[PDB]
Amino acid sequence: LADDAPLGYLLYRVGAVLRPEVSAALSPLGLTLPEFVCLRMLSQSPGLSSAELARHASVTPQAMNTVLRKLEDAGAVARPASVSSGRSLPATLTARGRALAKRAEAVVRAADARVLARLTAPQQREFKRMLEKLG
Amino acid sequence: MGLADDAPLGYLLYRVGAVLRPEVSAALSPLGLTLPEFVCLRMLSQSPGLSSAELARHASVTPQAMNTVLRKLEDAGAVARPASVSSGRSLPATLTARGRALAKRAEAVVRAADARVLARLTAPQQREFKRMLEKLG
Ligand SMILES: O=C(O)c1ccccc1O
Ligand SMILES: O=C(O)c1ccccc1O
Repeated sequence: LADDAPLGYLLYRVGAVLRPEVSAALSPLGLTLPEFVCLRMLSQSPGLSSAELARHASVTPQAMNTVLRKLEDAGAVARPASVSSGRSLPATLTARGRALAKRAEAVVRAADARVLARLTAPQQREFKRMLEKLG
Repeated sequence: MGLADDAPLGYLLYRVGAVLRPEVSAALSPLGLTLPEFVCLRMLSQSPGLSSAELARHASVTPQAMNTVLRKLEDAGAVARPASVSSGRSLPATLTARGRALAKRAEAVVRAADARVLARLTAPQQREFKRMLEKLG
């Protein structure tokens, strides 16, 4: 049928507008979108599985694991001691990574503002309320 | 408070998608379709011969999985790649009559599933919301 736009398709197109602008906004900080996903979500949920991080970042779990290894090698994500056990604590942000995540969150906030700029301010607030009500 | 604190737009969009996908899949199940197969059907119904990569991106799946979906729909008589009648090439993937009828039923149930996800906004909020989605995309 020629006149079919399902909700999932509309969401995907908003995403297709959004992801390149978020990437371009993150580029001056040396970050990709999956790295920002990893940083912020790890700042909210320590040790969150690579599978869910990959699901959120629209990447394969292998690619998200490479993201994790790079952020760990760069000193942004640490798995600390856990002096009681033989295994480490859930993956967590360092001071390096938390300052990094704060700047990335500023830049991503601005990028979302530029994507939302095709609506009026009340339309933007109402649209965000609808998104929160749907999710 | 919680995970939604200072939630970026991509995270909120992902949350709506996370509500929507199980309901769409459950709605598609009685027709023998998965979500990736339906995405493939609809997109092929409007754009013949679309690369497996783009179909996979739209279905949020790997290109390998989308190639399996393609074999699946072709084996089921919904998607044909017929031989070129006088060259030797293979024609772009398009829907057959059976694939078009299949897509008509699938789009009916998917529309209903979207209605159930949208039921958490009022009807005017539904119209507003979909127009806003259209302007954002
Ligand atoms: O039609 C789509 O492209 C789609 C995508 C994701 C979820 C549900 C959908 O109908
Ligand atoms: O923060 C996210 O989870 C996100 C996901 C996709 C695109 C942009 C984003 O900020």
